[PDB]
Amino acid sequence: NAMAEIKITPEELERIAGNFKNAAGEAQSQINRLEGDINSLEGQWAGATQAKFRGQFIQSKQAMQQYIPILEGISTDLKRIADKFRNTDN
Amino acid sequence: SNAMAEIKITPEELERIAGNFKNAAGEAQSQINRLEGDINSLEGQWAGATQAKFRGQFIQSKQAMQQYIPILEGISTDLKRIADKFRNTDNAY
Repeated sequence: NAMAEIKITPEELERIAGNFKNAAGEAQSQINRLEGDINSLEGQWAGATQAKFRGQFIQSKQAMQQYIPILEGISTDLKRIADKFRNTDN
Repeated sequence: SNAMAEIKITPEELERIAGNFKNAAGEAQSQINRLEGDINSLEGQWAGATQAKFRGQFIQSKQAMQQYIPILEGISTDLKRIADKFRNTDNAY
C-alpha cells in the first residue's frame, strides 16, 4: 500500500513548486557564501593566482545564473497547472 | 605562516576554503537529485506536450548543474594543490 502512486492534485503541484522555489533560494545562498570566500582571498596571495580563482568562480556563477531561473520556471508551470485545477473545481 | 610576505594564507586555511567548495558541490548534486525525484514522481501522470515541457526543463537544469559542479570541484582541487605548494615554505624556517 505504501507504494501506491500519489495522484496529482493542486496541493501536490504547489508542494513541489515550493521545492523548486526553495531550491532556487538555497542555490543563491550557496553562491553568495562561495563568493565571500573568493573575495577573502584577494590580496592574500599572488595577483595571478587570485585572477585564476576569480575567473573560475565567475564561470560557476554564470552556470548558477542559468540554473536558478530554470527551477523558477518549473515552479511557475506547476503553480499555473495547480491554479487550473482549483478553478475547474470552483 | 609563510616565509614569503606575499603569501598571507596558511595551507590549512586554503584547505578549509576548499572544503567549502567541496561541500557546495556535494550539496548541489544532492539538490538536483531530490528535484529529479520530484520530477520522476509526476512524469508518469503527465502526457504529450505537458510531459515534455517538464522533462525538457528538468533536463536543462540538470545540464546547468553538470557545468556548475565540476567548476566547484576544480576550485576545491586546485585550492588544495596550492595548499600543498605553500606548505613547503610555511613554518619551515
